[PDB]
Amino acid sequence: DISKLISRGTFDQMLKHRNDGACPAKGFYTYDAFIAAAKAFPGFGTTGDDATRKREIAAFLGQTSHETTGGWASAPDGPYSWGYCFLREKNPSSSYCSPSPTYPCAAGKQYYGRGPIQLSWNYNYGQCGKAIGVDLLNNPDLVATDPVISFKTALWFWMTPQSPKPSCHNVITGIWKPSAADQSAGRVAGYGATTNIINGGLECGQGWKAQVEDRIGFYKRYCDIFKVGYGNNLDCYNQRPF
Amino acid sequence: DISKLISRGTFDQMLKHRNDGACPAKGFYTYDAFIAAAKAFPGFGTTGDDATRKREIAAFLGQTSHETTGGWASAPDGPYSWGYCFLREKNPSSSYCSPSPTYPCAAGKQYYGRGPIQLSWNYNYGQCGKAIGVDLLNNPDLVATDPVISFKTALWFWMTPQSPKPSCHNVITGIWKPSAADQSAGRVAGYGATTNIINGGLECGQGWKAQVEDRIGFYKRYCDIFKVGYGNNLDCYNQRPFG
Ligand SMILES: [Cl-]
Ligand SMILES: [Cl-]
Repeated sequence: DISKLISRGTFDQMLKHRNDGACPAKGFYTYDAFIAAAKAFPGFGTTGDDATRKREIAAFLGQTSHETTGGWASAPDGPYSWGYCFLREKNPSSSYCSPSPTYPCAAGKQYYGRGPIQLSWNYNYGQCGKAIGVDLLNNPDLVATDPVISFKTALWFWMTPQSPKPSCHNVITGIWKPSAADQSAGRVAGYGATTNIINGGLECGQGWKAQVEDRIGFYKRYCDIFKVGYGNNLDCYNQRPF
Repeated sequence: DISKLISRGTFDQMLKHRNDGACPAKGFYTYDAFIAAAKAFPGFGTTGDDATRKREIAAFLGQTSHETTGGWASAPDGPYSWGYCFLREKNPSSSYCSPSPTYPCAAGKQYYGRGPIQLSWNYNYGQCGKAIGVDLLNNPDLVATDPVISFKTALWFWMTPQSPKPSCHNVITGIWKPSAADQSAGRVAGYGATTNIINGGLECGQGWKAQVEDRIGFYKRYCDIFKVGYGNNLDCYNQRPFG
């Protein structure tokens, strides 16, 4: 299991500011919870050669670090050391409720971003909770109050295809092979295509974005600590959204 | 005008951490821009008795401080000293485009929160822009690149009724008189009803909410610095949201 690819020491070096006084997530996102959650997701950081497995862990930690970042350009240790600072979306302007018989909503509950992937929407709390055997639809704040559940929501997101979108897993491990349509659309395997799965609509195929550069900075720093190459196609500026 | 009521020194004391290294808005929000923007909205901080004018300025700065706060519980000088830390919505989940004949969404543009009230949605950039003579529908990021336009969007929001919502201005000055329906819904004049106008659907009538307590914490600190009372009905925990 991934414990022997990423030690407690490596995890704490990567996420070295998450326990800062100014981080609302201080003490929450533990190495023990990450390792436990990973055991619940067969193939996570155990798919492919050693370099691919480390790139998967760096890609997952890089994208989730961006979603939760407390960084700023002049921050101590630089902006790519401030991952996992936040638990909950800042200043949500919606309840993130899209009602259906398929995807119900709970009275008074708000499905704003929580945990490492900033899991949002009644439908994702619903599907994820079903997959991990916890009722997140009626207890969505468990994603911000239970660290193993928190990580499982992010790993669930990472590991779960949402057609037409492949899983971030299948992309970063090279299991995903682009279709004729993807090729024509400039959608190519690598870290960029994980940005496309995560927030392509707002971030991809529209040229340079500060948010995409932030995603890449975390990924490169974590790859550097693992002593692995980044692979190719790190940005999605020239990829059509899935 | 309001520069007599709120000095540069008072403004900077209220917003004493906005220029700290960790605040993305550092250097952007100026006293001069606030005072300039306030001149485009007559009545703002010049409606009612002296204490009511100070409460209006404290309420406006308190609500906008919440929308842009960098505060945390252990923050230097307390969490209610960290207003105006942010300029743009963090990690927006949406482009905030509702296709409209009146307010067509502009190519590659995003209507995420900007400036002191975190103005959002093509239709609000459109209506606000029309009112202050700026094409914010096609140039939304002006709300984050010009400090006077930035303050004007927030003061536009503060001063503009959106029936059934009264203006925050009319609520805090006591011009707004609750209807029979408002009274049985617990909607009464004071700071709480400004929270209800601003985000009542998500924040009000649901018992305690951290975001409401934060809005009140800023308002009270600003009233303390002005040496004025808070008035009544500071929370909306037991107010039904306005339509
Ligand atoms: Cl396509
Ligand atoms: Cl009602």
